[PDB]
Amino acid sequence: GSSGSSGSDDARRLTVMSLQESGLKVNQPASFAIRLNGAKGKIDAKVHSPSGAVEECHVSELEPDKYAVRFIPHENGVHTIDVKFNGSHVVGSPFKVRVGEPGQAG
Repeated sequence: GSSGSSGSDDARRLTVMSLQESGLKVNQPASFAIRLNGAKGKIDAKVHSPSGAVEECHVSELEPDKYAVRFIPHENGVHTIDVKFNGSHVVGSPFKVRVGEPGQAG
């Protein structure tokens, strides 16, 4: 019709911010923000694992142009972020992030 069911969507119109890829910490809370260039609809953020499990990340709406997504990066190698918007993977998705950092604490 005219006002209701819509065809295409605005998924590619999304930019990731404060996203850790080479500075993640195991057994530690890690959240990131998602910039919106004026794309409305639905937001989906889940964490994938090579073990065959799919966890759900906490998604809270703070700003009409910005969002927060917390997740616990716990894997045995590399993680794979999956972002969906109105049924479509945004640009540069999924995203890759290597957990770990060059250093020793203790």
